[PDB]
Formats: sequence, structure tokens, C-alpha cells
Amino acid sequence: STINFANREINFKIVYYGPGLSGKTTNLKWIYSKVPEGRKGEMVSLATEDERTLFFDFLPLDIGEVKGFKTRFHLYTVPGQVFYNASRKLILRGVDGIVFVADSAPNRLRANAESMRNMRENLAEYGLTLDDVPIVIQVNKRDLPDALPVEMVRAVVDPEGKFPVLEAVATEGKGVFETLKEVSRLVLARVAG
Ligand SMILES: Nc1nc2c(ncn2[C@@H]2O[C@H](COP(=O)(O)OP(=O)(O)O)[C@@H](O)[C@H]2O)c(=O)[nH]1
Repeated sequence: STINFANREINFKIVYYGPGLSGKTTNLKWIYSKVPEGRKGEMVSLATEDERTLFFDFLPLDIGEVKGFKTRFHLYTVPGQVFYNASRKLILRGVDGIVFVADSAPNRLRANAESMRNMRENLAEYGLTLDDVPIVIQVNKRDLPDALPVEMVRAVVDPEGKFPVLEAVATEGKGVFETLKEVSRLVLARVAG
């Protein structure tokens, strides 16, 4: 919700959250790869020895123009294994909607729950609960030979079925644009009404 009058843009921030290696970078890289050259900034990767953050912004093709303003989305993630919480907490500053990218691997079930607990904790620092921000779950890695049942994955990350759920194979693009359409429509929904 930072309004830029000078480029006449309204800006929305979408954070991909989830356990290390769940396919967040993959989501963002797939999306980036399909946005036309003149409608995207650079992909920015920031990294210290132990901390990381990846982000880019783009002008969605399918979004109108409330009284002369164009819509720019800013996609942010903390990719890789995490050793410190600070990047995760900071990534959430000014978030408008969240895609929780859950891993289908049975040896990642606990890390899914853990990552959802951490998201909740971090949102709580900004004074938000899980109801206060649109969240969509992507159960990624459906192509794993041991992939858990979606409903099992959802149960550890969304016990109450409060959030939409989509399946993905981010490496193949499958579920990637459906996921972003879903979160984007919930974001624009909440501003609108
Ligand atoms: N089998 C499978 N592998 C995936 C999928 N999405 C990503 N990966 C792989 O999982 C690893 C972790 O993905 P990455 O996007 O970097 O994880 P992040 O740390 O959440 O960004 C990479 O080797 C990806 O190529 C998927 O749908 N299926």
C-alpha cells in the first residue's frame, strides 16, 4: 500500500513463506520467467553468510487502472535453509498477502508446521493474526514419489481449513500462476471491500 504518485503506481507486497527448500525461489523464478521484459524490474538477491532474501517487482498484465494508477506487485521470499529469524520477520513488514509454500515430502511435514508457527509468531510482532492477512497454501512437490496426501499437509499448516489450498509442481510451472492469481485476487478483494 505505498502509493507512488510520481510513477502513478499503487504497490502491493506478496510474501512467499514456507520451510527451507520448499520451492519458493522456484515459484518466483517461474513467475519472473513469464513476465514481459518491459513490465518487470530486476530480481534482487541479498545475502550474508547466514541470511538471504530474494525479491522482484512487476506490472501485472490483467490489472486495471483505478483513477489513472497502475498496479505493481512486489514478490518477496527468504530462500534456502534459515539460521536466523530476522530475515523472515523483516520480510513480512508491510505484507499485503502471503503464499505459504508447503513441501509434500513426508520428512518435511514437521518443518511445514514449524514454518507456519514461525509465520504466526512473526505476524504477531506486527500486531497481526492469521485472519488479518490473505493467506493461500500451496502444497508444492506433488510429483514426489512419496508425496503425502494434500489433506495431511493442510492439516499441519491449516488445521481449521481457514485458507484456500492449491497444489503445485513448481519446477514445471504447474500451480504457480494459479497460486499467484488466487492470492492477488484476495489482496485486491480486501482493499476493494
Ligand atoms: N520434485 C520437486 N522438486 C522441486 C519442486 N519445486 C522446487 N523443487 C526443487 O527443490 C529444491 C528447493 O527449491 P527452492 O525453490 O530453491 O526452495 P526455497 O528454499 O523454498 O526457495 C530445488 O532443487 C528445486 O528445483 C517440485 O514441485 N517438485
